[PDB]
Amino acid sequence: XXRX
Amino acid sequence: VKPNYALKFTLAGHTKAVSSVKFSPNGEWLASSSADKLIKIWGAYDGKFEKTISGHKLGISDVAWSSDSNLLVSASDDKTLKIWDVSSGKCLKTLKGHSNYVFCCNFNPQSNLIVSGSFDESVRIWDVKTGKCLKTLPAHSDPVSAVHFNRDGSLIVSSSYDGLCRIWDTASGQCLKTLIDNPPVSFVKFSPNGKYILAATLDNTLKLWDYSKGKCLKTYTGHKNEKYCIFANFSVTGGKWIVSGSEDNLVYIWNLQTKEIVQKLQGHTDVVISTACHPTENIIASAALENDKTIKLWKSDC
Repeated sequence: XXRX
Repeated sequence: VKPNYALKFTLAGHTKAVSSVKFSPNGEWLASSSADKLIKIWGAYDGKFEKTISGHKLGISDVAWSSDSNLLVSASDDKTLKIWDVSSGKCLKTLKGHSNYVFCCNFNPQSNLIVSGSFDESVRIWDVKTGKCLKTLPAHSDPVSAVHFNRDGSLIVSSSYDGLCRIWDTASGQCLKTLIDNPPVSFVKFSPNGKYILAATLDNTLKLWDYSKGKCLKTYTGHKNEKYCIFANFSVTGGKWIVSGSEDNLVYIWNLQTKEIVQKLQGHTDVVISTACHPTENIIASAALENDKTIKLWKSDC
């Protein structure tokens, strides 16, 4: 991954 | 006056972008999570790969240590969190309840509760020993980008793309305060004394908030941050700094009091998504994205  | 961080180790091993770095409280290791579905443990002092922790079915956006450094928790797109035994490497519990990507996570200082934040916009509070969801908070009207407990575990701060930070009562679930312009908040955490909260927004700005007086005391700028939920840090071991990743590939260090940039760490070849400060030594670990895929360890005299 989300954050990526 | 100014720190002098210098490159010591580049740690390689993750095959996709690194999502977050966290030094264990006992100062010995560093844990990293990554889009490659893996948690990796490294030596804090030597930069040596210790082990890989796997089991998640999709990527991992966050990882956090328990207070005695015995446990990890990880937040995955597979809609779950996992509690890991750091020594055995094995998955102790799987926390199921979220209805979408799990994005952020943390233990309370006591480390018998876990807080999580999700793209289903809830903040959940889990019992570490049984694995049950004790509370679900409909916390935001946008995905939750950070959760954090305070020095005594009584408070939880959370932030969101909706532009608000919200402080919660761990025990009741009640919302205690809300900080408000209002650009997306990509990260928040309490200061170590728990009196202020540090908030990152997607308008290239870190703000330091007096939590109780609900007002903004200091703002730090100069870095690039418009897309990613980048981790920010209080550095307390030497000089008192604000530390943070940046979308121009640098690590930024600010003087907490004067708001001036005191150092920029060059070396990464992609967005620095995550930085972390060592418990006792003047050491910063930084991690970068798909074009880099490495964690770097830097050390300073102050």
